[PDB]
Amino acid sequence: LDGPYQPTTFNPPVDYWMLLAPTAAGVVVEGTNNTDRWLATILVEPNVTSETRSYTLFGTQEQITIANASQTQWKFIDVVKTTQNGSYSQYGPLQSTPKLYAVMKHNGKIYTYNGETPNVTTKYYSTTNYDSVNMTAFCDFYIIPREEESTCTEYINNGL
Repeated sequence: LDGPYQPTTFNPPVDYWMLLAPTAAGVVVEGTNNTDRWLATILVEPNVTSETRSYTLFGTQEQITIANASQTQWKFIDVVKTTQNGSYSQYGPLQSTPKLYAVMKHNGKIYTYNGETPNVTTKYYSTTNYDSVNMTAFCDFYIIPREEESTCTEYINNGL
């Protein structure tokens, strides 16, 4: 843990975990190149019978769909596009009980925690122009070295 860095747009380094500690549902962070690669990160509030609300994606107003089956568990949803206002696939299911998110990029593959909290699963996403992609935090986050990988995992499970 480095420090609760407020939301802002900048170039996210590598080999470092990005512990995002949001306060409520909604958008948490996003990142794209605005050329041929988009990757956003949003959170869904518990109890949701599949709804579709209108939100601003990278400045462009769009409609997103969310859902939830738990009562006190959040459901993180990661979206990705190929072109400007093109496709829109919402993947990357991650349930958090203690409320905590973390993301990282190494070896060109975005390492993010998946699955449920008590049983998270750090998967990876093959990339190419990752080094040429910017991110925009929508809340407070913390910086942590990849060396403490095991630390990040335990943090999401029942850290806070």
